[PDB]
Amino acid sequence: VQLANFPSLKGKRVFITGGGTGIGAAIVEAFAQQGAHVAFVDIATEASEALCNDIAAAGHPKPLFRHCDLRDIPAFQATIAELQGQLGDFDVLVNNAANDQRHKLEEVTLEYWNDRIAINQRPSFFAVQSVVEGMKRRGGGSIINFSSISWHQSGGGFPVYTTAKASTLGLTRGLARDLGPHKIRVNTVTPGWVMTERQIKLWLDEEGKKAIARNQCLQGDLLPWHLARMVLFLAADDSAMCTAQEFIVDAGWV
Amino acid sequence: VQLANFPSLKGKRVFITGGGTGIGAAIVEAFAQQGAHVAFVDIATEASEALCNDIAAAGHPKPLFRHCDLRDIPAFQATIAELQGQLGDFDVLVNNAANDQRHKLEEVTLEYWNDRIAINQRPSFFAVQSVVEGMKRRGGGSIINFSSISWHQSGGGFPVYTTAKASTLGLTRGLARDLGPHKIRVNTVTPGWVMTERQIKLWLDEEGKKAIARNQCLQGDLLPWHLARMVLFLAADDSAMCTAQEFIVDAGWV
Amino acid sequence: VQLANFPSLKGKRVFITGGGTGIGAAIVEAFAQQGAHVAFVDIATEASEALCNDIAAAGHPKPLFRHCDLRDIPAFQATIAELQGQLGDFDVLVNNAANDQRHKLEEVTLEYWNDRIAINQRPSFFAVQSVVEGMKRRGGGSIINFSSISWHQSGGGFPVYTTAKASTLGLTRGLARDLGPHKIRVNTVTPGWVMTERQIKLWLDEEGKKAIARNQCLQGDLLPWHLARMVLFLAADDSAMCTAQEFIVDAGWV
Amino acid sequence: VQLANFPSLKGKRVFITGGGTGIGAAIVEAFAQQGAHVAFVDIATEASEALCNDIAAAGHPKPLFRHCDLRDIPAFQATIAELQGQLGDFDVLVNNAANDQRHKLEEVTLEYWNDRIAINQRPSFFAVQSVVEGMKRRGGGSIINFSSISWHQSGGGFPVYTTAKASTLGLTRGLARDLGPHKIRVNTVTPGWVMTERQIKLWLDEEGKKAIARNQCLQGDLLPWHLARMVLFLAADDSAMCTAQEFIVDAGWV
Ligand SMILES: NC(=O)c1ccc[n+]([C@@H]2O[C@H](COP(=O)([O-])OP(=O)(O)OC[C@H]3O[C@@H](n4cnc5c(N)ncnc54)[C@H](O)[C@@H]3O)[C@@H](O)[C@H]2O)c1
Ligand SMILES: NC(=O)c1ccc[n+]([C@@H]2O[C@H](COP(=O)([O-])OP(=O)(O)OC[C@H]3O[C@@H](n4cnc5c(N)ncnc54)[C@H](O)[C@@H]3O)[C@@H](O)[C@H]2O)c1
Ligand SMILES: NC(=O)c1ccc[n+]([C@@H]2O[C@H](COP(=O)([O-])OP(=O)(O)OC[C@H]3O[C@@H](n4cnc5c(N)ncnc54)[C@H](O)[C@@H]3O)[C@@H](O)[C@H]2O)c1
Ligand SMILES: NC(=O)c1ccc[n+]([C@@H]2O[C@H](COP(=O)([O-])OP(=O)(O)OC[C@H]3O[C@@H](n4cnc5c(N)ncnc54)[C@H](O)[C@@H]3O)[C@@H](O)[C@H]2O)c1
Repeated sequence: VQLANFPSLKGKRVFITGGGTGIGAAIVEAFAQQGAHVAFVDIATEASEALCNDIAAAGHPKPLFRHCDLRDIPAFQATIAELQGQLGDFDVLVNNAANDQRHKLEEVTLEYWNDRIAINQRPSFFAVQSVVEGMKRRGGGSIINFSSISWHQSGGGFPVYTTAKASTLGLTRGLARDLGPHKIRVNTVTPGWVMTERQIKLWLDEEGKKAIARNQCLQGDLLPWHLARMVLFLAADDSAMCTAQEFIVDAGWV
Repeated sequence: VQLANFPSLKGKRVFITGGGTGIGAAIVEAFAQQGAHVAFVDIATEASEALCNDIAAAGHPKPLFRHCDLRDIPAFQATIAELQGQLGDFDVLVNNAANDQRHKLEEVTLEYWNDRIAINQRPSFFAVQSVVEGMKRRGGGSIINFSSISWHQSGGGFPVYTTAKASTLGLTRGLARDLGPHKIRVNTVTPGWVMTERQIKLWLDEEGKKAIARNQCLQGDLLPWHLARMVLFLAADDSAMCTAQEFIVDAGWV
Repeated sequence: VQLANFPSLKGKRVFITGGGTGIGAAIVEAFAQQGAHVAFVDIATEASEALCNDIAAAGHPKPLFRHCDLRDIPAFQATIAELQGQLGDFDVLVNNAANDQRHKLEEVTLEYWNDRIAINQRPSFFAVQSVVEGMKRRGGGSIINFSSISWHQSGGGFPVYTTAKASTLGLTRGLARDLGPHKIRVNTVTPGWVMTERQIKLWLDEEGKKAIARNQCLQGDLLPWHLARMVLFLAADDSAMCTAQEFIVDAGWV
Repeated sequence: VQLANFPSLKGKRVFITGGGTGIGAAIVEAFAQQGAHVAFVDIATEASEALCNDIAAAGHPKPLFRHCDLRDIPAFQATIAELQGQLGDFDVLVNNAANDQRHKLEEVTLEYWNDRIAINQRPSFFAVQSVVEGMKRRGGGSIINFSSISWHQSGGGFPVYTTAKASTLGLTRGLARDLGPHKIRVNTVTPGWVMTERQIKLWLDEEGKKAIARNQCLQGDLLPWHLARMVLFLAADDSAMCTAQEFIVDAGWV
């Protein structure tokens, strides 16, 4: 396949949450292949360091990895500030990190609910807070926040996850209004059922394969690279007047 | 005006969050006028006790008020269990309580963000957890969760509020799937700009009046009673096959 | 099983398209049970006459039936004017009629496309045109336009039908703005897969029964009366500040 | 100002309706700049011939223009077949043509309604019918159908136009399901208020300039080229698993 080049992304400073594995890793790789200067946080140290080495080996700018638990807001904001000290002000923020662990209403404790929101919802807000003054100094920027088809499909088996994934649309739309005067675009990206290693290992069974075939309009695997292309579009000059909106990349499910 | 009677609501046990003032108080009154046995929590003791006395004086079943800060999940769940001991299992849950205090991205602390979610998002989940076993014993039930046009309009000036208000759609839709086998309906109600005393006192100015007139299709005040009628419909047998959906009562704004 | 009474509907003048069978017949019955004065058009003469006699035998105001092919706009507008001569100005319009005949892209002729639009889309516009001056004289009114979950599902096998069913949202929303100054409300009602006799006999098989069970959150038949209750609500004073919006009655499918 | 290159578009055969002026002309230019072989229809002969000469003078493959009134389905389908004879099977279809003439409910005749639908709705269906067998032979393709924020805004003053613009979503979603097995993607593109020459000269006044400033989150003109970039993305291999969805390019209005 012959994929796009976005000359406007060369030299841009890009910060990604959860960039070590899964969709995050495809977004890190896609931006580095455009010549962007990427930084990302993850807790998966071995996979993250290997990804950075592989991208450099392929001829692209080595992404800057920092180990950071996104549940620790002070450590996360300190990490973003330290990376801004290395790369300069960020142009692009990608709020990708999540965790889709299943859970039942009747078993969720206060502590578990809090932890689900600390992983899936809170980091996005503090990431925006950490990058906006630099984006104003750079004359604008683009923020991409990840939702999920899970809440669109009324998906069962993880109601705190659906809650957090729907919340992304309110974060996007409130911020689009607040930040638009500074030429900062804020959009939602909503994947379908993406065949990452995690999805194949934990959640995909024969019944899940039959649900994909019934519900997708296009047959075949939705893959991390499909999502990465939409994020590159939304970060590039090509999308300069897109804001507040939801971009669904789902092979026709919802 | 000559408003509906819903014979199916007579004798039903109804729990409402934030029922002492504003839209909550109109929902308490509307259910009591149908002959339902209402219970509600609020922190506004004087207004809440006065509301209960006024409804009894008007000839209806006296609602049971309990003072409870919804930020304290253990106290809130204990309160629901104590009220179930008085009225029996609940048939209807209305997740109404919120707080729309304005705030700027750049000024939000970790503690403030946590408190916004503790008021606007977390109580709804634990309210559902507290009532579902009783609704199964009653052979079904109806859960009504409040969103807001704020996130639909990309409203500025309160991004944690828009985040929490969008999150309601994911709580509704994940739970509709999980609880539907038990004949428990779960729907979202989304008010427009409702002229409560709070809205008139804090947020309404000449510019806000001009925004209402430009954006509403129907001129005039959207009022608490308009929202109460939609909640009664969604709790009554008349709506027995509505679930997962959003009901917007907004005079045509969004 | 104890359904609502809407005192505001007693004596109201109600016009319904396609009121002789299916969901339309349930709407005609539901309005007559509230004491409204109903008129409706259909091509199904024997079923329509039988329904009017059954309603009269149940003790309600006998609906006025007129045979009319909605494809004939002049005849249809003349029929509405003649019924306005009998009942007075209409308060409520329900645009219900449709025909969901399946068809394949590659087989649709120009004449077939035009006929599909003549049945499914064009009548609604001219129904509104015919009732609006009377609604202005009555001091307002309520218009209910039927969509379908078909377009929300990306339903295959009838692309001109999905086209016409999505078009309802644009009719509703353009007219909500144009008619709101006259206190005329305009809303969309979107049924799920309603077990009318026609749906069961034309389109239902064992696979369809499995699709209903997988996709509905609430098990059991979505029935004409469920849709009728939503239309009563939207026509009654209880919904006086609902306009422009979509009300989905689908047991949680979409 | 350094816009993307999509190598997958070089040599692709692209058919555009209404490609002579406005957004259509920007789409024609953008595809030709990528090295695609473009054909388009319009009624604006002098503007269309000029555009083809300007594109040729810029060094790109010269688009093929044919004069055709899209209201004449047989003539339109014959024109597509003749252009397929010149370029080969089409890979990409862009259903862009429309006409937003204002009109009032009370003044619309049967003939005017039919003409509005003949211009704004019917051509898209027959364009798909004319290109699909070639797209199957090419092993897939991409269809882009234009909606409008007008229906999302509940825009007044043109109810047949809002009807036709909402109808696009049902055309897109029914066909995404029917054509997905052939690897044909079908998506909706929904512009905001795009500052074409026609919009500025017909519809813009000082009030409209204030409405744009209040409603857009990003200040400044939404331009034809912004829409063109979204259409390129949806036609390129980068969007190979996008189907059934709406892509809104509106500077944050709706
Ligand atoms: N994969 C899908 O099918 C799918 C579907 C819809 C939505 N999404 C969304 O796409 C985005 C990416 O999804 P994914 O499937 O790649 O997820 P994933 O769980 O596979 O990967 C998330 C990444 O974030 C990291 N991460 C998790 N918790 C962390 C923490 N506390 N601190 C730091 N890093 C942490 C993980 O280590 C991992 O590298 C998410 O927002 C997800 O909700 C994915
Ligand atoms: N009023 C509007 O214009 C509007 C618009 C859209 C959405 N809504 C939604 O409608 C619902 C009700 O809104 P409202 O305008 O009546 O709100 P409000 O702020 O006027 O009333 C909320 C009620 O909840 C109570 N409450 C707040 N914090 C509490 C806490 N910690 N513990 C216990 N009780 C607490 C308050 O005392 C009050 O009685 C909310 O979900 C709101 O987001 C309202
Ligand atoms: N039944 C469902 O599952 C379902 C699903 C979603 C949407 N809907 C919508 O609900 C509405 C009612 O659906 P239904 O299932 O009762 O439809 P139906 O086809 O069973 O009944 C439509 C009625 O309109 C009449 N009608 C059809 N063509 C006519 C014409 N040319 N002139 C006059 N009358 C004519 C029919 O005779 C019939 O009584 C429609 O708008 C439909 O699109 C229904
Ligand atoms: N411009 C906007 O603000 C805006 C807003 C939202 C949606 N849109 C949509 O974007 C698309 C393009 O809009 P636009 O503003 O460039 O429209 P436009 O009216 O300026 O241009 C449409 C083009 O189609 C051609 N056309 C019209 N009727 C024709 C016919 N009978 N036969 C052949 N060609 C015909 C015109 O000559 C013209 O070149 C449309 O689908 C429109 O509905 C535009």
